[PDB]
Amino acid sequence: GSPLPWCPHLVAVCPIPAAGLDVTQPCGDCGTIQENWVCLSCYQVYCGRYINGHMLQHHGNSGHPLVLSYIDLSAWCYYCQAYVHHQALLDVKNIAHQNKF
Ligand SMILES: O=C(O)CCc1nc2ccccc2nc1OCc1ccccn1
Ligand SMILES: [Zn+2]
Ligand SMILES: [Zn+2]
Ligand SMILES: [Zn+2]
Repeated sequence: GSPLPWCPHLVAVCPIPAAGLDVTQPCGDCGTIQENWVCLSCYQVYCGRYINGHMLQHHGNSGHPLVLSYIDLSAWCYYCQAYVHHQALLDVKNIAHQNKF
């Protein structure tokens, strides 16, 4: 198995844009449609580590901790190096779910 039930970076999760989420939004750097994530601090979208690693780059240059997968709606913390699930993430996950499915 399960994600962590809490992490010390949940405090950095910011309010969801009224625009909502677009789970088909491409990577802001390379334009790939594959394995994208959305940053739960600034809501920029960048690709996963198995494509071009742009979300990892975003974490490195911003320090933003938590990102949500447009594949499976899991949330990853780059500081804790673990998946995290908590009530503080349910609204953003559900918005993504509604857009995706
Ligand atoms: O891709 C990112 O930038 C962050 C998420 C993530 N981090 C990793 C770090 C080291 C090894 C494998 C990883 N695999 C990762 O995500 C895999 C994945 C892909 C799709 C849905 C859920 N999880
Ligand atoms: Zn990319
Ligand atoms: Zn960010
Ligand atoms: Zn964390």
